[PDB]
Amino acid sequence: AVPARRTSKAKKAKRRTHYKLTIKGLNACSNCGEMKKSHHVCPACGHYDGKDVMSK
Amino acid sequence: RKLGRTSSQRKAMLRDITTDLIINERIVTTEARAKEVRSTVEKMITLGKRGDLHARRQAATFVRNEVASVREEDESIVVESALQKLFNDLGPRFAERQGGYTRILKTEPRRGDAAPMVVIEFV
Amino acid sequence: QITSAKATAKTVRTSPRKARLVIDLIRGKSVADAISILKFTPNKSAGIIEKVLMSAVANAENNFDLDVESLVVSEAFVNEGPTMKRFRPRAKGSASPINKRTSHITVVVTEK
Amino acid sequence: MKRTYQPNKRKRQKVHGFRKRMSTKNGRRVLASRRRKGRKVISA
RNA sequence: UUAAGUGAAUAAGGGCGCACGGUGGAUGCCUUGGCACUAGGAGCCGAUGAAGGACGGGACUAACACCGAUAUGCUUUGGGG
RNA sequence: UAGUGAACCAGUACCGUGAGGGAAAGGUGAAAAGCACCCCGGAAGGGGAGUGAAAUAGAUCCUGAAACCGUGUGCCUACAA
RNA sequence: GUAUGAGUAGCGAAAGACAGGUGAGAAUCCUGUCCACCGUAUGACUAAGGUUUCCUGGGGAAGGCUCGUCCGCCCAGGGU
Ligand SMILES: [Zn+2]
Repeated sequence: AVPARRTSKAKKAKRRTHYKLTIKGLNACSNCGEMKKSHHVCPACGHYDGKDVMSK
Repeated sequence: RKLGRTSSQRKAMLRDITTDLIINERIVTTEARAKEVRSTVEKMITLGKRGDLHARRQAATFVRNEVASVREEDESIVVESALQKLFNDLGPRFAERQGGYTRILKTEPRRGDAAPMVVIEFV
Repeated sequence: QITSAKATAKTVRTSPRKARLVIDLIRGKSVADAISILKFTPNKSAGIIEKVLMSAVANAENNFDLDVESLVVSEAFVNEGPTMKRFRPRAKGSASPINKRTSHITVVVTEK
Repeated sequence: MKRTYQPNKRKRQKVHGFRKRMSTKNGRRVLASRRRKGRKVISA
């Protein structure tokens, strides 16, 4: 159909309380202590389970 | 199963990716393609343990014919053809290994599409 | 004696609603953790506020401050830049406009 | 689905040219009417 | 300790007041252009080729202006330093 | 947004095969003295240091209202038509 | 001039995958390999019509319905 009215400034914001970006698990490494993702290959470290994996 | 595309296109996809790793042993792709390549590669190394004619004449499905891989000469130009590599190298590598010939590692999302990406290796 | 160096980036070619999403996640935190926070979000507005914070850190080093490990992101803005305006040929003869928007982004880095 | 403005080079100048606005007393009205505004292209 | 009764405080978000910013060019001031007239001049140009134009000329040259193979100009008479 | 349609390279750009129809667009400072040099970044863009009486006069450049978009905070708000 | 609709509808019929380049940055540029589509045509030559889009070397503010180191786009030479 066609919207009947202008929605006010209040119901702009009362929708958008579920329009967020959130960040999931951030572990710290072993070889550098740097904040990186759980279960993921540590990119700057190049290690995972203490192994030169991304090498080659 | 995991539907990805139409019917015959999945056969094309998995013959593409699983005739790779026979040649290179590393592959960088997405997540779900790696799981289908898990299953199909490990089903096509157990034929590399047998060495019969049925080992060859069931490898006529998931092997691209004219595909080379050379680290080889004596005084010649002599060419392994990526199925010979199964029946001469990868068989005797995992002659004593049971199932589970692969690794899947979780690196990064792709820049273009935020598709998370994945490394496959063997040992 | 002054703290809290500034850094801006004007008329960045990104939409101003979407870049307010990321700056939800930075206000009030330490500097050394928020960069790691920024490096994992997969957005176009990720790889810009990185450059804004790194220029703010370089300002605080080479002009006034010390103590990079003791810096707090205290303020961060998103404002609207000027908008380009173009059209698109829509069916049955007529046409409907298309906005293209730009934003201004500032981040202030106090010590504590 | 043929649409109209299908050009030639002959027909533009043997309808809308110069000589076929000099060979009347109405083409001269056209030319001396455009020269009042002083437009660049007097005719095609 | 039991039982009956009384009940504050916090906000995922929002409203009002204040304070500071960003887009956007109203308004204040201004004039390089117009409008309406006054007094005087002048009221035609053209086969000796008109009005209006096309193409070319500069050290570099896209455009405007000026000029015309003697082409960003030539001769002479007066002014001026 | 007045005054010629036109103070700006205008009967131009643009539209119709054609006769024809026809816009928008003025303002740094007294003087360009229009930011040497350093710093982050591929650049754009900014922060110092300078020019200037004034840079929130930095070339979209005098003053800079309203709708509209944000940041921070004094008070209120989850039995309410 | 700016909102609401709303970060919604849409992104204009098709088959791609890997390795190695270059690069601040890569699904989208280059190279290789195999796979796939048309094949009285999605192949070759020409008449109008368009009017420099053609070739060589550089560039990424805008155009490209995303990206873009690339282009029928921009800069500079040069070919009929
Ligand atoms: Zn690590």
